[PDB]
Amino acid sequence: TRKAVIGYYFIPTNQINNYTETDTSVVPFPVSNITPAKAKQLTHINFSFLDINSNLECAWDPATNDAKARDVVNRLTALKAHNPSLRIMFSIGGWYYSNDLGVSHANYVNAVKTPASRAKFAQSCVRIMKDYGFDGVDIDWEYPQAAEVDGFIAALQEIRTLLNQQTITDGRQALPYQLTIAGAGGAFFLSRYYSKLAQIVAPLDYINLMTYDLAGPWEKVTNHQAALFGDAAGPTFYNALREANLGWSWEELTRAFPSPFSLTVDAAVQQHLMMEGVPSAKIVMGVPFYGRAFKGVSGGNGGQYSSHSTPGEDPYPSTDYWLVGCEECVRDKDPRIASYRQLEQMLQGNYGYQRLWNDKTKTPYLYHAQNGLFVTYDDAESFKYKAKYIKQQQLGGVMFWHLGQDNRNGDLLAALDRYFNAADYDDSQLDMGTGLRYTGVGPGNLPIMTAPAYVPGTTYAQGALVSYQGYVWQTKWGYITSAPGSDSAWLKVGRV
Amino acid sequence: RKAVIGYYFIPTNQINNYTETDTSVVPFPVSNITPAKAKQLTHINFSFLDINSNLECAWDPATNDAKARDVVNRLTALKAHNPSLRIMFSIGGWYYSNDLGVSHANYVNAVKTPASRAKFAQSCVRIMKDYGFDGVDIDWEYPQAAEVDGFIAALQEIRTLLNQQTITDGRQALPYQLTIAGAGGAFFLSRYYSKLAQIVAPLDYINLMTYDLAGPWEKVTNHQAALFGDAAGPTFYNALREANLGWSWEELTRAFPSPFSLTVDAAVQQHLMMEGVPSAKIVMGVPFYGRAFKGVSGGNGGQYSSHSTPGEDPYPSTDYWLVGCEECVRDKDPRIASYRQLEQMLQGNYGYQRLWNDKTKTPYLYHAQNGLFVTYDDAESFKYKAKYIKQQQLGGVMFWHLGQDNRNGDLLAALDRYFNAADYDDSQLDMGTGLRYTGVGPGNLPIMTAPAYVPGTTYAQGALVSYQGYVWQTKWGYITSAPGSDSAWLKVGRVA
Repeated sequence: TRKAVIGYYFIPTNQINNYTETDTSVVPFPVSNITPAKAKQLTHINFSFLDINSNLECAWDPATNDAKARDVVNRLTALKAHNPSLRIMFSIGGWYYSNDLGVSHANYVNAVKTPASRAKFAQSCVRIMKDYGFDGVDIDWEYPQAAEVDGFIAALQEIRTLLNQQTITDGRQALPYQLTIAGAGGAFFLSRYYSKLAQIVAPLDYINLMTYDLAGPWEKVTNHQAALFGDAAGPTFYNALREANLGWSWEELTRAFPSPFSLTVDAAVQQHLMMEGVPSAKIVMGVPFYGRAFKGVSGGNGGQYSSHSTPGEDPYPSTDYWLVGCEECVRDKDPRIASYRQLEQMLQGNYGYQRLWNDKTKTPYLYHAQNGLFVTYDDAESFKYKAKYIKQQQLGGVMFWHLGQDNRNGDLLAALDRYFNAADYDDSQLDMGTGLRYTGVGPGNLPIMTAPAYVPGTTYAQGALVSYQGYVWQTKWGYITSAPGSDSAWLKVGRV
Repeated sequence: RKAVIGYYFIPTNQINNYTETDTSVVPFPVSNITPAKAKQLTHINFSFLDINSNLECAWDPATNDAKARDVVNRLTALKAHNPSLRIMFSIGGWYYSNDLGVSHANYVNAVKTPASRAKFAQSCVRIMKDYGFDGVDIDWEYPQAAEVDGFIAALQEIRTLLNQQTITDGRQALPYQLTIAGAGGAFFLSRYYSKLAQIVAPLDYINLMTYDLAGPWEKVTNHQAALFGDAAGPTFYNALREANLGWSWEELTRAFPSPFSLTVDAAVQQHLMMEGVPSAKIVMGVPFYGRAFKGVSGGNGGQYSSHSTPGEDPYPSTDYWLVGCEECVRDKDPRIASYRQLEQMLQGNYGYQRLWNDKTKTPYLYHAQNGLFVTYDDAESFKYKAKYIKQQQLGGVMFWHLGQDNRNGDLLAALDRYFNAADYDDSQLDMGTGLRYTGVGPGNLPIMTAPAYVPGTTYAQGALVSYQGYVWQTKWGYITSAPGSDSAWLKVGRVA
């Protein structure tokens, strides 16, 4: 019942190998920066990232110094002394390793191919968990394609079976080992496995939606990267879910998936809740602790919805770290991404940025009038609306990328914990606004309705409603003599 | 040679009191089919037989068997004048087999199991041999999804038996044939559309009931058998988009434009869009009768007007209001009139005007004083339907029914002339600018040319590539998957 607050702790292999808690030049965010107060505000820390090797087993990256790796992980599990309920999970995958064109992509595909490969892979996940002292497994494959989905599902079920046996063997009933995955937060990648969402979520404790990065340099016009609700003035997109292999009829597809639609956090959450068998309590909303920056924008609407000239490649070519005042962008060699920590310092600098607010999307943005820069990010104010949304929709909690990007005081994490748990915070009157809501209707969110029982032998007119086998149905055309479900002439429109 | 299939319908009461010298008892005896007419037909479908509660093909129980044999003998005697003429028998029809029909349960149960199908199939061959028929036609209107696999298995079973009987009887020169009557409009066609290739495989022909596309059941008057669409007329919901095909939204939308014009061309093109349906097995049905409407406004010759015609089956006494229609009084229904009777009404001074619609290529009658509209076909509309049959390479024509032609047999003569006369030339007939059905599906994908797909490439929106036999187009951008592996690709053409 306590909402989950899942923070990623991302540490590159080079920083593990040279770990140190006293030189921010080498390790910007050491474990010691996670104080007892922050440890009590978290429910899960996702250590990232591990990978799947050529032997099709969960494994640390080959360049990892195992003695150092163990030392970092032990410092994380030590945090449990301050919060007995905290779980240190490990994440496998991430964009770099697992995307279609990623370095280890083939290992993900092959690991879940056969009954034999799956068993071996599942056992290796439990082995790494026990050997290093982790509390559970998170898999971040971005993302399995339609043909790989059945194998993925079978592999999750196998891991669930082994974790459940391990929880009993280890006497962990009070804090069972858990299994989660990161899921797409936008329709284009979600369409890959959408038709099997219920089977994917069944063995999980949570599915952590990556409801951010919804706007990037790969887009034609600038936009908010995590708009909660839509702005009619902003761009709209093709609803890729209408093309998923669902087997539904044209009317069913059209009412579930309006197109074009606004690519927002609310749309991703509602698309998951439209599927039958997907409980709201397992859905976790992801939020970013960073902003994305664009250059070459136009004046007019504060940099919003403007064409721009930002390079979209990985990586980026030394050309000016044009992000004014972002020192962090210089050591990371990319001015397109900045941590909230860096953003805060840029705002209260004398750099020339202005903080503006979009009251439909309920998100802030920075505009640099002089240099034509646009930055979309989230802060403690946008989090009020997202936390209220989580509570109203009865979602499982929130997840964020990533811990090292919060400011020194841990203000972003403290805000989320306050909105869910503080006795002196009350959002009963917070105005959620008039932004556009996703209005598709699917099997999972049909309205409850009342209708007279279907009577065999009866001829029905167009638009007639009847109740049959737990649902209310409506005729799509006239003179119908067939029963609901036996004919393509009936459309399921309600339940009960 | 194109098929010319005429139905000869004779009700049980006429068989029982059969006579060739009293039109008050039998309006159209077999003697009306002269050697000239017999040479113009390739098949006569005697109708109708039924399926009894023992799940065997049988004559209506009220039938006097001796009289039934005598009528069938008079029909088979015609083979004297035309050695290639086949006398088929038809099982079913609307009265016996519609969902609410008296014998519907027998059709459904006869196809349920291997045993009931073997018994039923055997009974069809037995009746065929015992009475001297040349083949079997089944007119079940219409099996519903669940029944379709059983119906397909029953057709395969009958086909094996006929093929064997052909050998047995040394009929290799005029083999026994199997046909069915199929729906000529999308509403009923949607019941079995997805399995159309399987249904047609065992048949010599599928005879489409491309008439009765307009009637008192509709709120606006319209042509019952328009060849092409008139943009000024009504449009309808395309029910095929609701068939259980399993196609994506884009595929359904491209194949099934909606609303669309309910025409003969639409029904034919809808069949040709499915893979595995050869044009040579498709037979176009035409009516030898007209449908009348009363209470029509005056705007456009009574076309596309509201009306006050009752749609119930048994009509209610009230004025046989179709002026000059004597047949209507005897048949107690003023809503349908044989061509023979329409011709007489046009020759009398009753006030009808014969008008022509150059988009639909069909005639219609309008009565200004009484506000009457009649939609029918004649020798002129048949020129366009015959040319369409030749252009589209269909198997031939079918018509309902022989007894409605005029005494000289002008409609049948016209059809024979358009397909076979050496002195008829339709090379210059203008097919008009009426609306053509333009859906694209699996069976009519165009040959297209495109660069081969290259793995490792990221494709932009709208890109075209050839891969595994087809040309595919991306539906959104940044595609890293291979065609056919996720939902981002749309099949748009075939590779040569």
